[PDB]
Amino acid sequence: LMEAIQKQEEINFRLQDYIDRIIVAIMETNPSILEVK
Amino acid sequence: SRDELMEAIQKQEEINFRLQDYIDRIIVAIMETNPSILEVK
Amino acid sequence: RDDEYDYLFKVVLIGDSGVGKSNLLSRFTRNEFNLESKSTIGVEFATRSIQVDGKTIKAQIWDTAGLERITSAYYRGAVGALLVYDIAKHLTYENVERWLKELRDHADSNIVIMLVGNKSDLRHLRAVPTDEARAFAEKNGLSFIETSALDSTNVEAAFQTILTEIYRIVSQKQM
Amino acid sequence: DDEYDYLFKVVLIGDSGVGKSNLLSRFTRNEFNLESKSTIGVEFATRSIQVDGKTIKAQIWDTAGLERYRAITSAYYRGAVGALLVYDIAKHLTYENVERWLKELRDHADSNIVIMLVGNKSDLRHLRAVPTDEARAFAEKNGLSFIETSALDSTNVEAAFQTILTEIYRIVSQK
Amino acid sequence: IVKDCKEADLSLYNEFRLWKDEPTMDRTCPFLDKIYQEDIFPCLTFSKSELASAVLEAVENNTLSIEPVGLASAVECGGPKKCALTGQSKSCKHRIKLGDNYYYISPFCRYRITSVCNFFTYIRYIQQGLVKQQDVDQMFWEVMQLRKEMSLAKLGYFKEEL
Amino acid sequence: CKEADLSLYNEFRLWKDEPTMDRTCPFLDKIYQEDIFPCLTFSKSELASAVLEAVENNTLSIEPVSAVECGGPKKCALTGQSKSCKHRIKLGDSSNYYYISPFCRYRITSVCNFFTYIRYIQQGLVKQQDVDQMFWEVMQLRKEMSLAKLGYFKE
Ligand SMILES: Nc1nc2c(ncn2[C@@H]2O[C@H](COP(=O)(O)OP(=O)(O)NP(=O)(O)O)[C@@H](O)[C@H]2O)c(=O)[nH]1
Ligand SMILES: Nc1nc2c(ncn2[C@@H]2O[C@H](COP(=O)(O)OP(=O)(O)NP(=O)(O)O)[C@@H](O)[C@H]2O)c(=O)[nH]1
Ligand SMILES: [Mg+2]
Ligand SMILES: [Mg+2]
Repeated sequence: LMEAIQKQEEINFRLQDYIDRIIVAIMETNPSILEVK
Repeated sequence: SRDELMEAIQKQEEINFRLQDYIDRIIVAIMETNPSILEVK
Repeated sequence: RDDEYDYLFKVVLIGDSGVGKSNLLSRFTRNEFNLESKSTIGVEFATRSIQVDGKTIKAQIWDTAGLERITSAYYRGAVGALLVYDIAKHLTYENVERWLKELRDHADSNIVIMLVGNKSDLRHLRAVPTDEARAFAEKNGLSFIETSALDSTNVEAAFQTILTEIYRIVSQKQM
Repeated sequence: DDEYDYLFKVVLIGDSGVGKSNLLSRFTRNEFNLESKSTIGVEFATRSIQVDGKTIKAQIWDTAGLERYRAITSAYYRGAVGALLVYDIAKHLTYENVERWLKELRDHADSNIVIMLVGNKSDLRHLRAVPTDEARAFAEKNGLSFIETSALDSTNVEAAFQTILTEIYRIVSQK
Repeated sequence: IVKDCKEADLSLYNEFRLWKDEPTMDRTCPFLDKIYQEDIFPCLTFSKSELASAVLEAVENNTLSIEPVGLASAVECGGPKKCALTGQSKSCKHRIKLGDNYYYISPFCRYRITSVCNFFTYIRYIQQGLVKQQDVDQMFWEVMQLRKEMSLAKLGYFKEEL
Repeated sequence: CKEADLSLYNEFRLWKDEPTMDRTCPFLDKIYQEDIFPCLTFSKSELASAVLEAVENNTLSIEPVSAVECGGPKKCALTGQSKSCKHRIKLGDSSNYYYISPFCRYRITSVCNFFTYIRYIQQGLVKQQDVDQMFWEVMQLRKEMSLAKLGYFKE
């Protein structure tokens, strides 16, 4: 049960390192993607 | 350790959930316009 | 009715997590405030056009998570920055010094910096007397303003100001 | 040089953990990772090959093996002229699901899409759950090419792509 | 060992959820009367009785404001060593404003007053709500926390930032 | 609970630092003598010694499912027993399926599992596992063989 929190915190580490890398690239070419409005 | 076992995984799984839904949505957009982004190289 | 623009200015929001950056953004762009809003994931920007000296200025307001540790890309091309703290959390103000370092490191010089100034709506909770900050603002070469995204006070004014000051600086270098 | 005569988009599909991501890494950059974690988002890497004197640029798309459904299958399969349907020789369930993937293809991807069945992790010979005969048999009756690969020891990874690519070449060549 | 738990007093909850469905700032409703007598009034009981009920008016109108004062003339207004509400002499790091003159205030007094102000702020957030993604249950337990705080200040248990 | 035998722990920790598949090194000798050899001991010794070679060489393979020694669904090739055999063994290039009892299957896969993990380390290839984690995996691998050695198996 306590081993579950160690692995899902490791998932955040993996998910976020992904979002960062992808965001960097998106800006390096077509940042229009990142518009909200 | 007590009832604090279920509150750490409850909020952190919900965060992962939103993180993933974000990743899907932008990936779709990325594919809809400039998919060159998703190359490894 | 125009849809076309004379100038395109990129302005970035920075500051400790929870000072209200995202709401400053939403309030300015779509006049919406969310009391229960969650932490901002990834990077976004929204746009709005305004009139300054007869010319239409298209503002590109970028937002991201205040907790930081992709910064280079974020500040790039930014001609303006809103450095935000929580009037009611002295700690987010203490960190204003830390944010200026990241600013004067990864962002272009000549960048207009405005100090905000947020959650002015909580009157009984104020930890940062206006003067202590306003002084800090003038001595470090920052404009300064106090806003509440919650009650709408000065949010519009804050953007209108930093935008015209960016207009003024770019028109004059053009002269 | 960087020119190519044909550009073929080939997608990797199959149950999570059958080794799609490593088939990709082995073929495109001749690298294998024993410890690799699950694939987030969507990627593709390219490699050019010679087929009938003409230069063929292969665009190998890879994605999270966990599917049956969300949100972006339409785009992933779009323009795919080839598909590597992968299972784990040592986990029978992944072979069991092969039919479901053929369904997935028969729904969201173009017909005439060349499909090859792999066939992977052949290096574990004591763990084999899927006798080759049965797989080869299933493939032929269902109009599929078939091969067994190991991304770990490199066996047939090369041959596998070379095959699906030249067979895609011929169909594009005839018309 | 003993564990800390929570369960709603059905009386308070039903009294509340009824109020939630038709919110009012009216002092005389069932919801606020209880809360006024049990929490608000006791919190704002001070030596200078003229000024005390005066602060209450400021709080109800959200015209009250509190600034810190990094270190004119009157017995009122207080000073760094003397509180305006209670006559005690202690270092006052905060200053109160009823409306656009400054009155000096002790840290104990501040906690009592802000504790009340937070209640009014959430009560007001709900009327003009502005409260969307929080179910009524969570809202209720928010109100209890607000009450716990006032109830603690009521009895002389407060918090100081240092 | 579990606690590392320092004697074994040091031996392994050194071996990991300069990995060898040599049957004669201290690390492997001990395990061969104590685990592998006894695990791969069968009644019909001719096929048995062939199996040992296939495992070391990774040419042996095990699949689920008119020759005499091959055995059949009711008879095991390695041990002379009559039991229902749901798996068949194939040695390198040989093309012959020998039926194997569920008891035998456990003993062989236990050994094949030890070797395939060791091989992963020698060409490692294991980058994310602490030295301690790696050690206890070897202990686990040895524990299995130690049970299979004695006739305690899983199906
Ligand atoms: N009282 C009050 N609360 C405010 C104000 N502006 C924002 N908040 C609240 O402050 C909290 C944080 O707001 P948010 O805009 O999400 O902060 P943030 O700067 O976006 N955080 P992050 O940088 O991590 O995205 C929210 O609960 C929001 O409603 C304001 O002017 N007054
Ligand atoms: N023995 C062996 N292991 C392999 C082989 N290919 C992959 N693996 C292992 O099994 C796992 C497969 O990982 P991966 O290639 O990411 O599979 P996947 O298809 O990408 N899964 P996902 O779709 O979820 O990303 C990895 O731990 C890898 O080390 C192979 O040919 N042989
Ligand atoms: Mg934000
Ligand atoms: Mg993958």
